[PDB]
Amino acid sequence: MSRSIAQMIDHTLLKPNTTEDQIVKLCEEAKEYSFASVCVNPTWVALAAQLLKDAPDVKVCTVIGFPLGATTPEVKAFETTNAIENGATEVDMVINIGALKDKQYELVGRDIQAVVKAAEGKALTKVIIETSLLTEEEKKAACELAVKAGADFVKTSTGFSGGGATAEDIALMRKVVGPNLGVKASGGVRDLSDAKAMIDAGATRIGASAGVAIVNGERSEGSY
Amino acid sequence: SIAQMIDHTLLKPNTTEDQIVKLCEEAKEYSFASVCVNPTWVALAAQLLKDAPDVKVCTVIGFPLGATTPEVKAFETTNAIENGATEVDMVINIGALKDKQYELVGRDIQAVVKAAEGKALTKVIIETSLLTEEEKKAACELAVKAGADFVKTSTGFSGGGATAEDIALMRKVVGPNLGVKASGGVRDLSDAKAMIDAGATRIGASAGVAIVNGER
Repeated sequence: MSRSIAQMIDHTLLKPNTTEDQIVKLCEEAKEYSFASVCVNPTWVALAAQLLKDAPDVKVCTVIGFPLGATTPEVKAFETTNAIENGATEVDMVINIGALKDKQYELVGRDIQAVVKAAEGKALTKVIIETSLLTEEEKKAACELAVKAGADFVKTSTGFSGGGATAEDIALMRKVVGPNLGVKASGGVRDLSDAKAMIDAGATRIGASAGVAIVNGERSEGSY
Repeated sequence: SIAQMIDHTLLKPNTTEDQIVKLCEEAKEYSFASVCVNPTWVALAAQLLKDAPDVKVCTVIGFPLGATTPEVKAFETTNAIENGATEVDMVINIGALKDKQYELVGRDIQAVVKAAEGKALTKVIIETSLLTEEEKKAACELAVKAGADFVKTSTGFSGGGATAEDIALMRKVVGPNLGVKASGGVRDLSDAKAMIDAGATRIGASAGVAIVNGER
């Protein structure tokens, strides 16, 4: 068909005070609209994997070393396999931003490789570079270390910093990784218009919380 | 006198190595109780403070959302202690507490406490800004039941920070058995003293220097 934008959306709910009923609603909405995945904190991975056990096209995405990215690589790897043991098949980790700003590139790559190795053959890895804290050169350097580390994806924002995704950065990241890794726009994507703008700039996945209203804008653009 | 109760804290995502150095040298100069740093900086802070045993290396566990498994909270606690930490500040599973899932909240705290057993003090951040008045009391009660050494107001990343009413409520629950740490929103000396009068034993702040120079 004319591919629904729903298949590119990671239904996301990461608030610190999220309760079980809200995760239940989030997984049911994803089963309904056939979102690309749900994105929940690691404590809800087991519940989401059970709720979506008969929905293979809807992955269970969790976040690693989130949202500050300022823990050790060994912790990020342990959380990754722990999440995978609990039923997660996609992981969005946060780079060590301070190590990147200090140009300690070997540790930034070592940090990403720890998650990649822990996920090898079991989960898709997304690397959150947190564009709002990086200069232009650090945005490209982080994407390059993601490519060398073997990640599957680069991701703009955690949604817990000073900004979200912009079309200029999505173009910027798509230029670095090319066709080899996916590019995900996240943080601030509120409407169908924003999501389409990121897709046009090169995004292959959208992290959002208003995914129900975004897809409802897809069925409502052709309404009579 | 006030400096021995302040955890000189810097937990920003883009904190660089030179700012951890500045943080430790201020901690030695003013003899703060500890430096609170993200786990990536524990090994460096411990080496910069080896010749200053009176100041401890404090880090944050399952920070700041507290929405990860107890298994990794324990791994991160054991990992931090291996890197030279002697105090850990963990965040409760807020969603589990709101869901009245008190056995998971308790077990999540005991995971950190058992990892730190005999090696590090455990502070339990309850995040007062997202809790009802009863959930604050319940969280402090589970902290005492799990063997925590402290109860802490906020992560500094949610709704609000420490209030004198919240400190007095938490001090009333833990009594003298556990410390009570005021963190978030304390900028001057006046706020610091206002929390201590309410029953605070430790203060978590960014501007520990600005607080100490108010008395000096």
